[PDB]
Amino acid sequence: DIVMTQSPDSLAVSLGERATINCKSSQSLLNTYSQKNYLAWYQQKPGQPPKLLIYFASTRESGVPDRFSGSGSGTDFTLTISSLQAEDVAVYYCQQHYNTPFTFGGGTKVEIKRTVAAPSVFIFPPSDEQLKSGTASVVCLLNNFYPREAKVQWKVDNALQSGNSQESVTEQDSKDSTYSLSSTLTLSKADYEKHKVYACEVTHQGLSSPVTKSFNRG
Amino acid sequence: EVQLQESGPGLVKPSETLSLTCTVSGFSLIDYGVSWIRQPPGKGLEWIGVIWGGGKIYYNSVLKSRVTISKDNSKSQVSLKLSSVTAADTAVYYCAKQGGLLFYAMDYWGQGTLVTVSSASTKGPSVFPLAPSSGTAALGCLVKDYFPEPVTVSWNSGALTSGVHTFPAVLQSSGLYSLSSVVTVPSSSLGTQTYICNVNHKPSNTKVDKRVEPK
Amino acid sequence: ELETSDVVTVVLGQDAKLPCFYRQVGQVAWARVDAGEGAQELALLHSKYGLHVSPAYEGRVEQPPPPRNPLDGSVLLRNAVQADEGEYECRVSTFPAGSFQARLRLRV
Repeated sequence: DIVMTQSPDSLAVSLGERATINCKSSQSLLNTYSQKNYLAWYQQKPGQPPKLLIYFASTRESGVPDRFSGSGSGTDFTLTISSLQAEDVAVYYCQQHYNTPFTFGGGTKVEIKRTVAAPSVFIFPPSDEQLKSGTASVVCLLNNFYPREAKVQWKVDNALQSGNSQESVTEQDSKDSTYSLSSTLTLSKADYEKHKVYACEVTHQGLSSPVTKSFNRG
Repeated sequence: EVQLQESGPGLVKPSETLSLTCTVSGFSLIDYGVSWIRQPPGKGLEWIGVIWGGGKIYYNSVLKSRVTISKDNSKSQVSLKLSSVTAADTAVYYCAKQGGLLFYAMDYWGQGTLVTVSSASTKGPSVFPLAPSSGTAALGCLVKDYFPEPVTVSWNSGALTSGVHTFPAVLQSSGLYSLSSVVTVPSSSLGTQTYICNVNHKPSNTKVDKRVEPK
Repeated sequence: ELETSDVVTVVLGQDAKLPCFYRQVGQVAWARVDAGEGAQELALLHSKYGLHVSPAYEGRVEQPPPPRNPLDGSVLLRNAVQADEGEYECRVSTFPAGSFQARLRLRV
Protein backbone atom coordinates (compact mmCIF):
# COMPACT_ATOMS: atom_id res chain seq x y z
CA ASP A 1 0.00 0.00 0.00
CA ILE A 2 1.78 3.08 -1.24
CA VAL A 3 0.81 5.98 0.98
CA MET A 4 0.22 9.17 -0.95
CA THR A 5 0.39 12.37 1.08
CA GLN A 6 -0.65 15.55 -0.70
CA SER A 7 0.44 18.87 0.72
CA PRO A 8 -0.77 21.44 1.46
CA ASP A 9 -4.36 20.52 2.32
CA SER A 10 -5.74 23.80 1.01
CA LEU A 11 -4.37 26.45 -1.32
CA ALA A 12 -5.35 30.02 -2.18
CA VAL A 13 -4.04 31.79 -5.28
CA SER A 14 -5.06 34.70 -7.47
CA LEU A 15 -6.36 34.25 -10.96
CA GLY A 16 -3.14 34.71 -12.93
CA GLU A 17 -0.77 33.15 -10.41
CA ARG A 18 0.86 29.72 -10.33
CA ALA A 19 -0.46 26.92 -8.17
CA THR A 20 1.61 24.02 -6.95
CA ILE A 21 0.15 21.00 -5.26
CA ASN A 22 3.01 18.78 -4.14
CA CYS A 23 2.37 15.09 -3.45
CA LYS A 24 4.50 12.42 -1.77
CA SER A 25 4.62 8.62 -1.87
CA SER A 26 5.97 6.25 0.76
CA GLN A 27 7.26 4.31 -2.24
CA SER A 28 8.95 5.59 -5.39
CA LEU A 29 6.68 5.45 -8.41
CA LEU A 30 9.60 4.94 -10.75
CA ASN A 31 10.54 2.09 -13.06
CA THR A 32 14.24 2.54 -13.69
CA TYR A 33 14.03 0.22 -16.68
CA SER A 34 11.25 2.28 -18.22
CA GLN A 35 12.18 5.72 -16.93
CA LYS A 36 8.50 6.36 -16.40
CA ASN A 37 7.05 7.73 -13.19
CA TYR A 38 3.47 6.62 -12.62
CA LEU A 39 1.37 9.14 -10.77
CA ALA A 40 -1.87 10.57 -11.98
CA TRP A 41 -3.48 13.82 -11.00
CA TYR A 42 -7.23 14.08 -10.94
CA GLN A 43 -9.69 16.91 -10.66
CA GLN A 44 -12.83 16.34 -8.64
CA LYS A 45 -14.57 19.62 -9.22
CA PRO A 46 -17.56 20.29 -6.92
CA GLY A 47 -20.21 17.56 -7.32
CA GLN A 48 -18.59 15.59 -10.16
CA PRO A 49 -16.66 12.28 -10.68
CA PRO A 50 -12.83 12.75 -10.59
CA LYS A 51 -11.25 13.50 -13.98
CA LEU A 52 -7.76 12.24 -14.77
CA LEU A 53 -5.35 15.03 -15.67
CA ILE A 54 -1.89 13.73 -16.01
CA TYR A 55 -0.79 10.15 -16.18
CA PHE A 56 2.81 9.24 -16.06
CA ALA A 57 3.49 12.30 -13.94
CA SER A 58 4.03 14.38 -17.07
CA THR A 59 1.94 12.96 -19.92
CA ARG A 60 -1.30 14.82 -19.93
CA GLU A 61 -4.52 13.54 -21.46
CA SER A 62 -6.20 14.75 -24.60
CA GLY A 63 -8.21 17.85 -23.69
CA VAL A 64 -6.35 18.87 -20.54
CA PRO A 65 -5.27 22.51 -21.23
CA ASP A 66 -1.53 23.09 -21.10
CA ARG A 67 -1.80 25.12 -17.89
CA PHE A 68 -1.96 21.79 -16.06
CA SER A 69 1.71 20.96 -16.49
CA GLY A 70 2.42 18.05 -14.18
CA SER A 71 5.95 17.11 -13.15
CA GLY A 72 8.11 15.48 -10.49
CA SER A 73 9.85 12.15 -9.88
CA GLY A 74 10.65 9.51 -7.28
CA THR A 75 8.48 10.18 -4.24
CA ASP A 76 8.13 13.92 -4.77
CA PHE A 77 5.72 15.10 -7.42
CA THR A 78 3.95 18.28 -8.30
CA LEU A 79 1.08 19.70 -10.21
CA THR A 80 1.28 23.23 -11.55
CA ILE A 81 -1.69 25.13 -12.86
CA SER A 82 0.20 28.05 -14.32
CA SER A 83 -2.67 30.49 -14.22
CA LEU A 84 -5.49 29.46 -12.00
CA GLN A 85 -8.38 30.65 -14.12
CA ALA A 86 -11.43 30.33 -11.93
CA GLU A 87 -12.89 27.04 -13.12
CA ASP A 88 -9.77 25.34 -11.80
CA VAL A 89 -11.07 25.54 -8.22
CA ALA A 90 -11.46 21.80 -7.70
CA VAL A 91 -9.88 19.30 -5.35
CA TYR A 92 -6.90 17.61 -6.96
CA TYR A 93 -6.01 14.04 -6.02
CA CYS A 94 -2.74 12.29 -6.72
CA GLN A 95 -3.05 8.59 -7.42
CA GLN A 96 -0.27 6.09 -7.68
CA HIS A 97 -1.07 3.72 -10.50
CA TYR A 98 2.19 1.88 -10.01
CA ASN A 99 0.49 -1.06 -8.31
CA THR A 100 -2.55 -2.31 -6.40
CA PRO A 101 -4.25 -1.28 -4.22
CA PHE A 102 -4.47 2.00 -6.00
CA THR A 103 -4.14 4.80 -3.50
CA PHE A 104 -5.22 8.38 -3.76
CA GLY A 105 -4.00 11.18 -1.54
CA GLY A 106 -6.13 13.55 0.48
CA GLY A 107 -6.71 16.21 -2.09
CA THR A 108 -5.57 19.77 -2.08
CA LYS A 109 -8.52 22.07 -2.40
CA VAL A 110 -7.48 25.14 -4.38
CA GLU A 111 -9.21 28.52 -4.02
CA ILE A 112 -9.05 31.99 -5.46
CA LYS A 113 -8.27 35.29 -3.84
CA ARG A 114 -10.49 37.88 -5.34
CA THR A 115 -10.67 41.06 -3.26
CA VAL A 116 -13.36 41.64 -0.66
CA ALA A 117 -17.03 41.77 -1.66
CA ALA A 118 -19.95 42.76 0.60
CA PRO A 119 -22.88 40.37 0.98
CA SER A 120 -26.44 40.84 -0.31
CA VAL A 121 -28.66 40.23 2.75
CA PHE A 122 -32.23 39.14 2.13
CA ILE A 123 -34.56 38.05 4.95
CA PHE A 124 -37.28 35.63 3.97
CA PRO A 125 -40.14 35.39 6.48
CA PRO A 126 -42.03 32.18 7.36
CA SER A 127 -44.72 31.39 4.78
CA ASP A 128 -48.32 30.73 5.79
CA GLU A 129 -48.11 27.10 4.70
CA GLN A 130 -45.30 26.20 7.08
CA LEU A 131 -47.10 28.20 9.75
CA LYS A 132 -50.15 25.99 9.30
CA SER A 133 -47.85 22.95 9.52
CA GLY A 134 -46.87 24.23 12.96
CA THR A 135 -43.25 25.06 12.09
CA ALA A 136 -41.66 28.38 11.25
CA SER A 137 -38.26 28.51 9.61
CA VAL A 138 -36.79 31.93 9.02
CA VAL A 139 -34.00 32.07 6.52
CA CYS A 140 -31.27 34.65 6.02
CA LEU A 141 -29.47 34.81 2.66
CA LEU A 142 -26.08 36.40 1.96
CA ASN A 143 -26.02 36.45 -1.85
CA ASN A 144 -22.34 36.98 -2.78
CA PHE A 145 -19.25 37.67 -0.79
CA TYR A 146 -15.53 37.12 -0.35
CA PRO A 147 -13.90 36.06 1.89
CA ARG A 148 -15.72 32.92 3.00
CA GLU A 149 -15.63 34.22 6.55
CA ALA A 150 -18.98 35.60 7.68
CA LYS A 151 -21.17 35.75 10.77
CA VAL A 152 -24.94 35.97 10.95
CA GLN A 153 -26.82 36.77 14.15
CA TRP A 154 -30.45 35.87 14.78
CA LYS A 155 -31.97 38.43 17.08
CA VAL A 156 -35.53 37.35 17.89
CA ASP A 157 -37.71 40.22 19.15
CA ASN A 158 -34.72 42.37 20.09
CA ALA A 159 -33.49 39.28 21.96
CA LEU A 160 -30.34 37.53 20.76
CA GLN A 161 -30.88 33.86 19.98
CA SER A 162 -28.55 30.91 19.67
CA GLY A 163 -28.53 27.16 19.09
CA ASN A 164 -31.62 27.17 16.92
CA SER A 165 -29.78 27.88 13.68
CA GLN A 166 -27.90 26.07 10.95
CA GLU A 167 -25.69 27.73 8.33
CA SER A 168 -24.92 26.61 4.78
CA VAL A 169 -22.33 28.14 2.45
CA THR A 170 -22.46 27.25 -1.21
CA GLU A 171 -19.04 26.56 -2.71
CA GLN A 172 -17.04 29.17 -4.57
CA ASP A 173 -18.80 29.96 -7.81
CA SER A 174 -16.52 29.25 -10.74
CA LYS A 175 -17.94 32.37 -12.37
CA ASP A 176 -16.64 34.91 -9.87
CA SER A 177 -15.02 32.97 -7.01
CA THR A 178 -17.63 34.20 -4.52
CA TYR A 179 -19.55 32.30 -1.89
CA SER A 180 -23.19 32.56 -0.76
CA LEU A 181 -24.64 31.67 2.62
CA SER A 182 -27.99 30.93 4.15
CA SER A 183 -28.85 30.68 7.87
CA THR A 184 -32.03 29.07 9.27
CA LEU A 185 -33.85 29.95 12.51
CA THR A 186 -36.42 27.33 13.33
CA LEU A 187 -39.06 27.95 15.95
CA SER A 188 -42.34 26.41 17.03
CA LYS A 189 -45.28 28.23 15.58
CA ALA A 190 -45.85 29.26 19.17
CA ASP A 191 -42.52 31.06 19.42
CA TYR A 192 -43.36 32.92 16.24
CA GLU A 193 -46.39 33.91 18.32
CA LYS A 194 -44.22 35.07 21.25
CA HIS A 195 -42.43 37.78 19.28
CA LYS A 196 -43.07 40.21 16.43
CA VAL A 197 -39.75 41.47 15.10
CA TYR A 198 -37.14 39.11 13.69
CA ALA A 199 -33.76 40.34 12.51
CA CYS A 200 -30.65 39.13 10.70
CA GLU A 201 -27.46 40.96 11.71
CA VAL A 202 -24.43 40.06 9.58
CA THR A 203 -20.88 41.40 9.74
CA HIS A 204 -18.60 40.71 6.79
CA GLN A 205 -15.06 41.93 6.24
CA GLY A 206 -16.49 43.82 3.29
CA LEU A 207 -19.32 45.37 5.20
CA SER A 208 -17.85 48.27 7.10
CA SER A 209 -20.12 47.29 9.96
CA PRO A 210 -23.15 45.10 10.67
CA VAL A 211 -26.10 45.33 8.31
CA THR A 212 -29.38 44.29 9.91
CA LYS A 213 -32.25 43.14 7.69
CA SER A 214 -35.57 42.65 9.44
CA PHE A 215 -39.33 42.07 9.28
CA ASN A 216 -42.36 41.84 11.58
CA ARG A 217 -44.84 39.02 12.15
CA GLY A 218 -47.39 41.39 10.69
CA GLU B 1 -19.21 6.45 -26.30
CA VAL B 2 -17.53 5.13 -23.20
CA GLN B 3 -20.33 5.43 -20.69
CA LEU B 4 -20.68 3.95 -17.22
CA GLN B 5 -24.03 4.08 -15.41
CA GLU B 6 -24.15 3.28 -11.73
CA SER B 7 -27.48 2.28 -10.29
CA GLY B 8 -28.21 0.63 -6.98
CA PRO B 9 -30.20 0.72 -3.77
CA GLY B 10 -29.89 4.13 -2.12
CA LEU B 11 -30.94 3.62 1.47
CA VAL B 12 -29.63 0.49 3.13
CA LYS B 13 -30.51 -0.78 6.57
CA PRO B 14 -27.49 -1.04 8.88
CA SER B 15 -26.04 -4.61 8.79
CA GLU B 16 -27.34 -5.12 5.25
CA THR B 17 -25.71 -5.47 1.83
CA LEU B 18 -25.48 -2.74 -0.83
CA SER B 19 -25.85 -3.97 -4.37
CA LEU B 20 -25.21 -1.26 -6.93
CA THR B 21 -24.75 -2.17 -10.57
CA CYS B 22 -22.68 -0.41 -13.23
CA THR B 23 -24.00 -0.77 -16.76
CA VAL B 24 -20.97 -0.09 -18.94
CA SER B 25 -21.59 0.81 -22.57
CA GLY B 26 -19.54 1.35 -25.69
CA PHE B 27 -16.40 -0.43 -24.54
CA SER B 28 -15.97 -4.20 -24.40
CA LEU B 29 -15.99 -5.24 -20.77
CA ILE B 30 -14.17 -8.30 -22.03
CA ASP B 31 -11.09 -6.23 -22.82
CA TYR B 32 -11.14 -3.29 -20.43
CA GLY B 33 -11.39 -3.39 -16.63
CA VAL B 34 -13.68 -1.39 -14.34
CA SER B 35 -12.92 -0.57 -10.72
CA TRP B 36 -15.13 0.71 -7.93
CA ILE B 37 -14.16 3.82 -5.95
CA ARG B 38 -16.13 5.36 -3.10
CA GLN B 39 -15.89 8.84 -1.66
CA PRO B 40 -17.21 9.15 1.88
CA PRO B 41 -19.25 12.39 1.91
CA GLY B 42 -16.77 15.28 2.23
CA LYS B 43 -13.72 13.00 2.28
CA GLY B 44 -10.96 11.46 0.14
CA LEU B 45 -11.56 8.94 -2.63
CA GLU B 46 -11.26 5.31 -1.71
CA TRP B 47 -10.56 2.29 -3.90
CA ILE B 48 -12.75 -0.77 -3.50
CA GLY B 49 -11.60 -3.06 -6.28
CA VAL B 50 -10.87 -3.72 -9.99
CA ILE B 51 -12.36 -6.50 -12.11
CA TRP B 52 -9.95 -6.95 -14.97
CA GLY B 53 -11.40 -8.11 -18.28
CA GLY B 54 -10.34 -11.66 -17.55
CA GLY B 55 -12.25 -11.73 -14.30
CA LYS B 56 -9.36 -11.31 -11.87
CA ILE B 57 -10.59 -9.20 -9.01
CA TYR B 58 -8.42 -6.99 -6.86
CA TYR B 59 -9.88 -5.58 -3.66
CA ASN B 60 -8.66 -2.93 -1.24
CA SER B 61 -7.32 -4.54 1.94
CA VAL B 62 -9.64 -2.59 4.27
CA LEU B 63 -13.02 -3.19 2.61
CA LYS B 64 -12.01 -6.74 1.71
CA SER B 65 -13.77 -9.58 3.54
CA ARG B 66 -16.88 -7.50 2.91
CA VAL B 67 -16.90 -6.77 -0.85
CA THR B 68 -17.65 -8.67 -4.03
CA ILE B 69 -17.25 -7.44 -7.58
CA SER B 70 -18.49 -9.45 -10.56
CA LYS B 71 -19.58 -8.78 -14.11
CA ASP B 72 -21.58 -10.14 -17.01
CA ASN B 73 -19.66 -9.59 -20.20
CA SER B 74 -22.89 -10.45 -22.00
CA LYS B 75 -25.06 -7.69 -20.50
CA SER B 76 -22.15 -5.26 -20.02
CA GLN B 77 -22.90 -5.33 -16.29
CA VAL B 78 -20.65 -4.91 -13.32
CA SER B 79 -21.89 -5.19 -9.78
CA LEU B 80 -20.89 -4.35 -6.26
CA LYS B 81 -22.01 -6.14 -3.19
CA LEU B 82 -20.78 -4.88 0.13
CA SER B 83 -21.72 -6.86 3.24
CA SER B 84 -22.46 -5.65 6.80
CA VAL B 85 -23.13 -2.14 5.53
CA THR B 86 -22.55 0.03 8.58
CA ALA B 87 -22.36 3.70 9.50
CA ALA B 88 -19.09 4.34 7.65
CA ASP B 89 -20.18 2.74 4.36
CA THR B 90 -22.15 5.83 3.45
CA ALA B 91 -20.65 7.39 0.33
CA VAL B 92 -20.90 8.11 -3.36
CA TYR B 93 -19.87 4.93 -5.12
CA TYR B 94 -18.18 5.20 -8.51
CA CYS B 95 -17.26 2.79 -11.27
CA ALA B 96 -14.52 3.90 -13.65
CA LYS B 97 -12.96 2.22 -16.64
CA GLN B 98 -9.27 1.50 -16.40
CA GLY B 99 -7.51 3.60 -19.02
CA GLY B 100 -5.99 0.74 -20.97
CA LEU B 101 -5.26 -2.95 -20.85
CA LEU B 102 -3.49 -3.37 -17.50
CA PHE B 103 -3.31 0.40 -16.95
CA TYR B 104 -4.17 1.61 -13.48
CA ALA B 105 -5.37 5.14 -14.11
CA MET B 106 -9.13 5.39 -14.36
CA ASP B 107 -9.79 7.42 -17.48
CA TYR B 108 -13.58 7.26 -17.68
CA TRP B 109 -15.76 7.55 -14.62
CA GLY B 110 -19.38 7.11 -13.58
CA GLN B 111 -21.59 9.92 -12.28
CA GLY B 112 -21.99 8.37 -8.82
CA THR B 113 -24.55 7.08 -6.32
CA LEU B 114 -24.97 7.98 -2.66
CA VAL B 115 -25.56 4.83 -0.63
CA THR B 116 -26.79 5.81 2.79
CA VAL B 117 -26.49 3.24 5.55
CA SER B 118 -29.21 4.31 7.95
CA SER B 119 -32.08 3.25 10.15
CA ALA B 120 -34.69 5.74 8.82
CA SER B 121 -37.35 5.57 6.11
CA THR B 122 -37.66 7.57 2.89
CA LYS B 123 -39.87 10.45 3.94
CA GLY B 124 -40.41 12.97 1.12
CA PRO B 125 -39.62 16.70 0.96
CA SER B 126 -42.10 19.43 1.91
CA VAL B 127 -41.57 22.38 -0.39
CA PHE B 128 -42.30 25.67 1.38
CA PRO B 129 -41.81 28.66 -0.90
CA LEU B 130 -39.48 31.37 0.37
CA ALA B 131 -41.36 34.22 -1.26
CA PRO B 132 -39.38 36.89 -3.13
CA SER B 133 -41.27 39.22 -0.83
CA SER B 134 -40.23 42.29 -2.79
CA GLY B 135 -31.94 45.12 -8.40
CA THR B 136 -31.68 41.42 -7.62
CA ALA B 137 -34.70 40.00 -5.86
CA ALA B 138 -34.43 36.53 -4.41
CA LEU B 139 -36.96 33.74 -4.50
CA GLY B 140 -36.39 30.19 -3.35
CA CYS B 141 -37.90 26.98 -2.04
CA LEU B 142 -37.28 25.33 1.30
CA VAL B 143 -37.20 21.63 0.64
CA LYS B 144 -37.55 20.43 4.23
CA ASP B 145 -37.72 17.23 6.35
CA TYR B 146 -36.54 14.76 3.72
CA PHE B 147 -34.54 11.55 3.94
CA PRO B 148 -32.22 10.41 2.65
CA GLU B 149 -30.28 12.69 0.30
CA PRO B 150 -30.01 14.05 -2.31
CA VAL B 151 -32.94 16.17 -3.48
CA THR B 152 -32.76 17.80 -6.90
CA VAL B 153 -34.09 21.33 -6.86
CA SER B 154 -34.33 22.94 -10.27
CA TRP B 155 -35.97 26.07 -11.52
CA ASN B 156 -38.38 26.76 -14.39
CA SER B 157 -37.88 23.29 -15.91
CA GLY B 158 -34.07 23.36 -15.93
CA ALA B 159 -34.18 26.50 -18.10
CA LEU B 160 -33.44 29.00 -15.32
CA THR B 161 -29.83 28.46 -14.28
CA SER B 162 -28.17 31.88 -13.92
CA GLY B 163 -28.08 33.16 -10.35
CA VAL B 164 -29.29 29.82 -8.89
CA HIS B 165 -27.80 28.64 -5.58
CA THR B 166 -28.80 25.31 -4.17
CA PHE B 167 -27.17 24.92 -0.79
CA PRO B 168 -25.80 21.73 0.83
CA ALA B 169 -28.49 20.07 2.93
CA VAL B 170 -28.13 20.11 6.70
CA LEU B 171 -29.06 17.28 9.03
CA GLN B 172 -31.53 18.59 11.60
CA SER B 173 -31.72 17.39 15.22
CA SER B 174 -34.79 15.39 14.11
CA GLY B 175 -32.49 13.24 11.93
CA LEU B 176 -34.14 14.65 8.77
CA TYR B 177 -32.55 16.82 6.07
CA SER B 178 -33.40 20.37 5.04
CA LEU B 179 -32.22 22.26 1.98
CA SER B 180 -32.76 25.69 0.45
CA SER B 181 -32.48 26.67 -3.18
CA VAL B 182 -32.65 30.26 -4.33
CA VAL B 183 -32.44 32.12 -7.61
CA THR B 184 -31.89 35.85 -7.47
CA VAL B 185 -33.54 37.34 -10.53
CA PRO B 186 -34.43 40.74 -12.00
CA SER B 187 -36.96 42.68 -9.94
CA SER B 188 -39.39 43.12 -12.82
CA SER B 189 -39.06 39.47 -13.78
CA LEU B 190 -40.93 38.44 -10.62
CA GLY B 191 -44.12 39.81 -12.13
CA THR B 192 -44.09 37.86 -15.39
CA GLN B 193 -41.48 35.12 -15.75
CA THR B 194 -42.96 32.45 -13.54
CA TYR B 195 -40.67 30.54 -11.24
CA ILE B 196 -41.42 26.95 -10.30
CA CYS B 197 -38.90 25.02 -8.25
CA ASN B 198 -38.83 21.41 -9.42
CA VAL B 199 -37.97 19.16 -6.49
CA ASN B 200 -37.21 15.46 -6.85
CA HIS B 201 -36.54 13.05 -4.01
CA LYS B 202 -35.88 9.71 -5.71
CA PRO B 203 -35.78 7.52 -2.55
CA SER B 204 -39.44 8.35 -1.81
CA ASN B 205 -40.40 8.81 -5.51
CA THR B 206 -41.49 12.37 -4.67
CA LYS B 207 -41.68 14.99 -7.42
CA VAL B 208 -42.97 18.45 -6.56
CA ASP B 209 -43.30 21.55 -8.70
CA LYS B 210 -43.94 24.51 -6.43
CA ARG B 211 -44.49 28.02 -7.77
CA VAL B 212 -42.74 30.67 -5.72
CA GLU B 213 -44.68 33.84 -6.13
CA PRO B 214 -44.44 37.44 -4.93
CA LYS B 215 -46.16 38.11 -1.62
CA GLU C 1 -5.46 -27.66 -19.85
CA LEU C 2 -2.50 -25.32 -19.56
CA GLU C 3 1.03 -26.67 -19.80
CA THR C 4 3.41 -25.10 -17.32
CA SER C 5 6.45 -26.47 -15.57
CA ASP C 6 5.64 -26.46 -11.89
CA VAL C 7 9.07 -25.04 -11.08
CA VAL C 8 11.11 -22.55 -13.09
CA THR C 9 14.64 -21.62 -12.07
CA VAL C 10 16.55 -18.59 -13.29
CA VAL C 11 20.02 -17.53 -12.24
CA LEU C 12 20.56 -13.84 -11.57
CA GLY C 13 20.68 -11.75 -14.71
CA GLN C 14 18.86 -14.24 -16.91
CA ASP C 15 15.65 -14.21 -18.93
CA ALA C 16 13.58 -16.75 -16.99
CA LYS C 17 11.06 -18.27 -19.34
CA LEU C 18 7.63 -18.43 -17.80
CA PRO C 19 5.94 -21.18 -19.80
CA CYS C 20 2.20 -21.38 -20.50
CA PHE C 21 1.19 -23.54 -23.45
CA TYR C 22 -2.47 -24.36 -24.05
CA ARG C 23 -3.58 -27.48 -25.90
CA GLN C 24 -7.69 -20.44 -29.88
CA VAL C 25 -6.39 -18.85 -26.69
CA GLY C 26 -7.95 -15.40 -26.67
CA GLN C 27 -5.71 -13.94 -24.00
CA VAL C 28 -3.16 -14.99 -21.43
CA ALA C 29 -2.41 -13.20 -18.22
CA TRP C 30 0.35 -13.65 -15.75
CA ALA C 31 0.36 -12.50 -12.17
CA ARG C 32 2.41 -12.86 -9.04
CA VAL C 33 0.20 -14.77 -6.66
CA ASP C 34 1.99 -15.00 -3.35
CA ALA C 35 0.39 -12.89 -0.64
CA GLY C 36 -1.59 -9.75 0.06
CA GLU C 37 1.32 -7.56 -0.90
CA GLY C 38 2.50 -10.14 -3.41
CA ALA C 39 -0.68 -10.09 -5.41
CA GLN C 40 0.29 -8.19 -8.50
CA GLU C 41 -0.42 -8.54 -12.19
CA LEU C 42 2.74 -9.09 -14.20
CA ALA C 43 1.73 -9.03 -17.85
CA LEU C 44 -1.22 -9.42 -20.21
CA LEU C 45 -0.48 -11.12 -23.51
CA HIS C 46 -3.77 -10.24 -25.18
CA SER C 47 -3.80 -11.89 -28.60
CA LYS C 48 -5.41 -8.95 -30.40
CA TYR C 49 -3.43 -6.13 -28.79
CA GLY C 50 -0.13 -7.69 -27.76
CA LEU C 51 1.76 -7.75 -24.48
CA HIS C 52 0.91 -5.15 -21.86
CA VAL C 53 3.32 -5.42 -18.94
CA SER C 54 2.30 -3.82 -15.64
CA PRO C 55 3.92 -0.65 -14.30
CA ALA C 56 6.52 -2.44 -12.15
CA TYR C 57 7.79 -4.78 -14.88
CA GLU C 58 7.51 -2.74 -18.06
CA GLY C 59 11.18 -3.45 -18.71
CA ARG C 60 11.90 -6.92 -17.33
CA VAL C 61 9.05 -8.68 -19.13
CA GLU C 62 8.91 -9.57 -22.82
CA GLN C 63 7.34 -12.30 -24.96
CA PRO C 64 9.36 -14.77 -27.06
CA PRO C 65 10.40 -13.72 -30.60
CA PRO C 66 8.07 -14.39 -33.54
CA PRO C 67 6.35 -16.55 -34.40
CA ARG C 68 5.57 -18.43 -31.19
CA ASN C 69 1.81 -17.95 -31.37
CA PRO C 70 -0.67 -19.43 -31.47
CA LEU C 71 -1.38 -21.02 -28.13
CA ASP C 72 1.96 -19.97 -26.74
CA GLY C 73 1.50 -17.63 -23.81
CA SER C 74 5.13 -17.68 -22.78
CA VAL C 75 6.65 -14.58 -21.28
CA LEU C 76 10.26 -14.20 -20.19
CA LEU C 77 11.24 -12.46 -16.98
CA ARG C 78 14.79 -11.30 -17.68
CA ASN C 79 17.43 -9.79 -15.46
CA ALA C 80 15.66 -11.69 -12.72
CA VAL C 81 16.11 -10.28 -9.23
CA GLN C 82 16.38 -12.35 -6.07
CA ALA C 83 13.07 -10.76 -5.05
CA ASP C 84 11.38 -11.82 -8.29
CA GLU C 85 11.35 -15.25 -6.65
CA GLY C 86 7.71 -16.22 -6.11
CA GLU C 87 4.78 -18.26 -7.31
CA TYR C 88 3.02 -16.97 -10.40
CA GLU C 89 -0.05 -18.14 -12.26
CA CYS C 90 -1.18 -18.10 -15.84
CA ARG C 91 -4.73 -17.75 -16.81
CA VAL C 92 -5.35 -18.87 -20.33
CA SER C 93 -8.80 -17.78 -21.18
CA THR C 94 -9.53 -19.88 -24.21
CA PHE C 95 -12.28 -18.68 -26.51
CA PRO C 96 -14.65 -19.67 -28.07
CA ALA C 97 -14.44 -22.12 -25.17
CA GLY C 98 -14.12 -21.01 -21.56
CA SER C 99 -11.37 -20.32 -19.05
CA PHE C 100 -8.42 -21.84 -17.17
CA GLN C 101 -5.40 -21.14 -14.95
CA ALA C 102 -2.11 -22.71 -13.89
CA ARG C 103 0.37 -21.99 -11.14
CA LEU C 104 4.15 -21.95 -11.40
CA ARG C 105 7.18 -21.09 -9.32
CA LEU C 106 10.28 -19.07 -10.05
CA ARG C 107 13.24 -19.71 -7.78
CA VAL C 108 15.97 -17.19 -8.53
